[PDB]
Amino acid sequence: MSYNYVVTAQKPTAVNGCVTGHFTSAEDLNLLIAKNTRLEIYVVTAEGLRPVKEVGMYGKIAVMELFRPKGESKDLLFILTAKYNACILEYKQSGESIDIITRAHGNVQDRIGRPSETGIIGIIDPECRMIGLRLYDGLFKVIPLDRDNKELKAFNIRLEELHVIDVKFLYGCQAPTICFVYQDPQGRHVKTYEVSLREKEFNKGPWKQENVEAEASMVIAVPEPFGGAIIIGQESITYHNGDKYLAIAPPIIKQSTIVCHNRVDPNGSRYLLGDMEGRLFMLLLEKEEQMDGTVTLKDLRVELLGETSIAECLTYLDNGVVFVGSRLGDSQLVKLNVDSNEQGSYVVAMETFTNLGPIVDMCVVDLERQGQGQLVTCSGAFKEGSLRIIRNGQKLHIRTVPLYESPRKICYQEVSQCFGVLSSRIEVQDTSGGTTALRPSASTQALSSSVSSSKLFSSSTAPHETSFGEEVEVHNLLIIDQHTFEVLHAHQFLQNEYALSLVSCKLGKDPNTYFIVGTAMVYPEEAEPKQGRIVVFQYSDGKLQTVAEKEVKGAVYSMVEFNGKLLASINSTVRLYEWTTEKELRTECNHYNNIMALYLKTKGDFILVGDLMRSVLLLAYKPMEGNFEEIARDFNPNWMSAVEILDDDNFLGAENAFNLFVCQKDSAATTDEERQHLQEVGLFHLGEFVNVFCHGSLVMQNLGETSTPTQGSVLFGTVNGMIGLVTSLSESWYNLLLDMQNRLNKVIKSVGKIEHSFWRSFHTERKTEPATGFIDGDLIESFLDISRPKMQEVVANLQYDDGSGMKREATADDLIKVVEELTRIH
Amino acid sequence: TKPCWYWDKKDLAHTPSQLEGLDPATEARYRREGARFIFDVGTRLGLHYDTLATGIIYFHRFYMFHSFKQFPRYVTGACCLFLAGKVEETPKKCKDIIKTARSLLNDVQFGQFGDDPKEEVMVLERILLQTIKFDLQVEHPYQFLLKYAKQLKGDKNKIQKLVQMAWTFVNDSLCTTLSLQWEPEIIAVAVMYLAGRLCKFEIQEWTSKPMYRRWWEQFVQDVPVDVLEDICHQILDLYSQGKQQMPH
Amino acid sequence: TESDWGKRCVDKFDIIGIIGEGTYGQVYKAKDKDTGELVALKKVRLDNEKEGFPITAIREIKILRQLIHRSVVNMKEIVTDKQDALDFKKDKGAFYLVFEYMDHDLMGLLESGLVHFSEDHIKSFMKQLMEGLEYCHKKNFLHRDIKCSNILLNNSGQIKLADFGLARLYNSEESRPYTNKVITLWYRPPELLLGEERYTPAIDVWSCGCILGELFTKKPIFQANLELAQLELISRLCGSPCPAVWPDVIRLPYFNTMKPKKQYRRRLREEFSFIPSAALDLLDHMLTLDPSKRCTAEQTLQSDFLKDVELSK
Ligand SMILES: CC[C@H](CO)Nc1nc(NCCCc2cccc(C)c2)c2ncn(C(C)C)c2n1
Repeated sequence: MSYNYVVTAQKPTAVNGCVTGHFTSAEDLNLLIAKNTRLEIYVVTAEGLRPVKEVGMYGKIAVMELFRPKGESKDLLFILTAKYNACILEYKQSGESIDIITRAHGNVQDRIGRPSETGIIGIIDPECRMIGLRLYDGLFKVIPLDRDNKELKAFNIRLEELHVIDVKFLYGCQAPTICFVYQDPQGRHVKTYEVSLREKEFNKGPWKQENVEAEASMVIAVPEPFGGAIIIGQESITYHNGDKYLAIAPPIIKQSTIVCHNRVDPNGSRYLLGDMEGRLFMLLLEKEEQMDGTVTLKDLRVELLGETSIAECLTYLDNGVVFVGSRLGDSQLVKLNVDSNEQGSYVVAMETFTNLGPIVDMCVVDLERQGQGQLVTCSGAFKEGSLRIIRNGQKLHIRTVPLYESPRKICYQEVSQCFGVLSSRIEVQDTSGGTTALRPSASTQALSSSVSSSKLFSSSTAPHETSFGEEVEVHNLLIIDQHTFEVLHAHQFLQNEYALSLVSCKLGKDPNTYFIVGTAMVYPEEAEPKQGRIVVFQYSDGKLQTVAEKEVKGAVYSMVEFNGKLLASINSTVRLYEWTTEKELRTECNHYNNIMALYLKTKGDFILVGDLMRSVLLLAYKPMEGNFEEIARDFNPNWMSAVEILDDDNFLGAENAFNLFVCQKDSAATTDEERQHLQEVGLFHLGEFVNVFCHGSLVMQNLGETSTPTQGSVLFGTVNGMIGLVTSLSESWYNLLLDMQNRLNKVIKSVGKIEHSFWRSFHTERKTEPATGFIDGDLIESFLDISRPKMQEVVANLQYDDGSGMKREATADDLIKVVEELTRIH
Repeated sequence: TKPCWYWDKKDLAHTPSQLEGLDPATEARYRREGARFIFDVGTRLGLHYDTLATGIIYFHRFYMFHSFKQFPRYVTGACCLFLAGKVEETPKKCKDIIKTARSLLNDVQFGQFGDDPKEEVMVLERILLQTIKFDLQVEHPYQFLLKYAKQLKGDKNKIQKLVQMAWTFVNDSLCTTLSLQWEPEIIAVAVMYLAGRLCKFEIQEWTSKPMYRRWWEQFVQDVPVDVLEDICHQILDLYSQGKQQMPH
Repeated sequence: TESDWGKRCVDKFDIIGIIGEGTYGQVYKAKDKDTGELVALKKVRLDNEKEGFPITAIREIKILRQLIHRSVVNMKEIVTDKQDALDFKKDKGAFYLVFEYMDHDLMGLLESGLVHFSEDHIKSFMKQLMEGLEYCHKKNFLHRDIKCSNILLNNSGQIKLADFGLARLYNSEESRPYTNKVITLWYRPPELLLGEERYTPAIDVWSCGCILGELFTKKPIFQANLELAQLELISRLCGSPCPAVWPDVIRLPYFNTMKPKKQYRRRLREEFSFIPSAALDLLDHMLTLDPSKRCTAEQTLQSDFLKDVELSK
């Protein structure tokens, strides 16, 4: 068996959602911000947001909504986790003591269901009679909000329309009414139903179906003054309410898909819309007076306000202050002004909230020779893409290097006192037949530049037609100085060539230090790339020189330096090249038993291969023979997101289901069959998407070693910005900390009353296994935050093993010491 | 695709056994003894009739590729029955086959098994499996005797007499090379043809074509009477040479 | 000739890697040196020799050489490790069963989460599988273990059934001793859970039905660890075994022994209301409790769902 420890170094930084209401008091305006697994509660003031409370939940936050049922003084909070843990929460403050009350809770998972394409949707009735949940195709689940439903029991109504795009509870109906956009073979349509709690079924809805834009995306419920719904698409915005129908199709929105919306005015006259290129629009509802005294909708208007960070969620807050919640960039506070500035913008940025964003790749480097080490991350996407220098202080000091284009891979080349960074920028097919970039970015603002002239794929004789307006990726290798982070050089790869892998190393007897890039020729027609390059560059005296190119018959997804040889994975094949005295790559040997060789790592003569399915494989280079040998494979099927080697026998993996697992050589050796079975000895539900594993630690080594129970250090980056750390334990230290977790889980009160053991259980749609071989360090480090009575309660009746005192009864203080040393690893 | 498992009578004078100096009578005797050994051993163990036959068929096939002077017959027989049990889903532990073989063989005969009877048997399986070319599935005259008899209608007692008399002839033909000469379907017909001649029964009348004198042709196309008569002659020789007479 | 099995040497294949851990040995992927054809070699180890050549392998060799259908995995030949000459006893080398190489297994496609099945894909899948089951069942061979792991799929969309080990003949007129505990718990029929040792060819239909529901949810339908917990999940959906729907349930060994929590009512149609009706009718019939009322393979092919599918497309 194996024993490992996993802690968070940086909590999730990306806003997954944001809603505002009156949660902490009936009087204050609150902004609730939801980062993955983390809930931040702020109070809106004219000066700014005042933080008041932050809690963690043992679950990924999928639904977050505020509702005030009749009889309550203040808003309550509904949350549904991605594992289908539902709960209703209340803020209660007894003077200084702030606590989150679990008013109702339960798990709403169905034994039989098909998870929907557009993900979990949760909506609440305007009268707060029921909670609507769309969890499975063809089913609508209703949690009725009656005082007695403390377990959140619910029933399913059969839904004829299997492929639902979006649904909202409509305002202004005699009965609870839902409005949804659905897709069937005839296109997309907007339809309504009424929900009957008494009959527990749908009844015919208030207004007829209308077939809508093919790419209709969002349903906006319109307040009672107007009523009805607005349907936002790629080209058109439409309002449907009974017989009334309006359609505005302004060309400005066609340019970029609109993804988020929020209500500025409770009357619904003003709405906010944002798009993927980061623009912010105002959607205006023009109202017409009636002879009856009634108010009808006259027309819709769209006005461009300015540019924000690419936003997942928007909330209007107060005055002109809007909170921009971004998962692809920094979240922001912006001010909307009545008068535009001299550039024509009505938007002025106030504050910038740091988001490490998607961490596509990262490396650890000792820039200042301090011995500590610093973390340089490829963070963000599109214009929000940037490099982030992250270093320990307790609070992490983070310098931001905007790139304004998508960074892909980073590697450090000390000889050249600079970084190599692969990047991709979006250009659009223009009337010239070429392409035009939307915004200047790193690859265009380099000091000196070059472009590949390779004739390898010029043969052509196969067509690829272009239509004006279509996006393309242009990939570049960026040379960036390690002190100034000035873009010294930019190399643009071939048309339709993607840069997938990057390394910095010397090869063979060649003393020159090279940048080597592995590429793929990506044409929309091909399921799998069938052409590719390995390119050897040299950065010398401010210019990048192409040294050698090797044509391959696939995509070079991953490369790694291997004892002076170049180890590269081309589709299924894993290949070892030698670097000749003629400065050319020569193939030595191959391994072909792979579906897709996405990830590679090495240690000595051993190689760990990560696969699209079939998880990880331990290869070995056999120098006596000049070829590879399969040592052991993990037969259990998994979809890998990143892999790392812990030691000569233990191997770490990351799944696309947000799970971490560890495999070990079976070290039985009785039969060859046992040797070739990597046995999963560690299973852990992380809750984040791990893109990159990287050996190192950000802690300052005082250059004198002081012992820590943990041994080894692997850092990892995630899509939501989390930076975590994995380390190994001795059997004894694991059992002590494991035993203590079980004690801590009985003592600590969870938000939503979510069992910790459940949360960390390995989970795919098909499997759920209990965690094993992993210590949830974030639980362990919470011992230092529980009240003294609880500290002693946790440590009651404790012993120990493998020590000077063979069994050691613990004092609360004894453990306080052990945990505090554990907090020093990050 | 599939191998051919049938030789001509004339070809049998060139078995390895013949060419190592064994005369035709001796190979025939060895064949009957090995077959009756498989038959008797499996019967003591309670085995289905197909399992016995399958073992016997493997055994007869084996000594078309090997010599009786280099591969002892009772060891071979035991191995055949062992594999036959696994093929036909009537399996037995090798030790039990040895136990029964020792009960039935004298001290000289059991000498063929050497110092370690089980090992000598288990070792042959590799050779047997290669010799039979891994064509494990085998059909036997029994199933066709019943498939064909089911389409004969008339005097219940006369048809039952034919079937049992013929069934006896099938058991006896396992002691011969007929298993190697003609497909099992012909054997089933041949035994029906013979029983009919011995019981003075005219099988034609019970067929759906009562004036088709050549009744077999509705069961087995393209079988000359010559073949059925040759088979009959070979089955009867065993009865004439032994003290045993036609069952009737 | 092509029929002289057991003599060709495994030298003729370049071993590419280990595709899987097998029952009677490990399974490897390989390229034929002469033709360049990718094959899969199943190792048969008799070095243990506890009972010699394994029976599980003997079943797969006896049956798969007789069965030739598009949807049944083809055994191409049997090859051996280098055989030392002049010591027929000393050789302990292993034999290898050569099969065609199938790109993926359904379980792996599903476990990795990499596939999406539209209604038409499920039609093409089931039509091939059940047509193959009809071929095997018409030949009176029962593929007692049917799971996702045993259904192999090429990128071409061809489905082929595999691992015909644990498969035996069934006399239609009579019944003999049978093993009873013969399918994986997730895909086991209720009859075998209650201990029937005279299993019908319908044991396989239940498994293929479990798969049919699995293909519409991407999750197995009956997931339990213990035989009782399994009967309970089946009963929550199909109703509790009782003479009202399964007269002979009382003749089965453990009917009194293994009662579910309640005498549930059948909800199959309700919990699967999202499935197309053509399919739901097929599922409802395939997952019938009584082995005698459970549809046959031929009947599934003569269903509104699978009858009019063109396998050319
Ligand atoms: C019982 C063992 C496995 C379980 O799936 N069965 C299995 N699987 C096959 N291929 C699917 C997986 C291919 C694969 C696996 C691992 C790594 C990589 C790169 C690829 C297969 N092809 C042919 N056969 C014949 C022998 C019946 C097969 N039998």
